[PDB]
Amino acid sequence: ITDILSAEDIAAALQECQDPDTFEPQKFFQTSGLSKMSASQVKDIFRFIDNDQSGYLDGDELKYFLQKFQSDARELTESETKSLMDAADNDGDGKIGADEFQEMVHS
Ligand SMILES: [Ca+2]
Ligand SMILES: [Ca+2]
Ligand SMILES: [Ca+2]
Repeated sequence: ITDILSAEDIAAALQECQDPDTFEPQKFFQTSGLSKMSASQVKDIFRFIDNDQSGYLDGDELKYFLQKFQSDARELTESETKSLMDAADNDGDGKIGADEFQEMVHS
């Protein structure tokens, strides 16, 4: 992830949602620089988060979202993982597909 995002933008993004329930998908994506990157770049990042390679984000992949940016970051709270899911899901399957992630990140 550090090959596409600046280390320092990532540190700032984590610093901003350091307390529980301060995580806000749009804020994170702006601070970190994600929302400014190309589809293909956003896709690479997706591939890094999708730990089991199912092609979708769901379950524990959401609880460990930040841990993909920095391995010692905190765990998202249940409310925060719910928020991510609400933010992204567009087809009622309770998981985040590559398409859904692209749209989310880009707004
Ligand atoms: Ca997965
Ligand atoms: Ca650290
Ligand atoms: Ca979905």
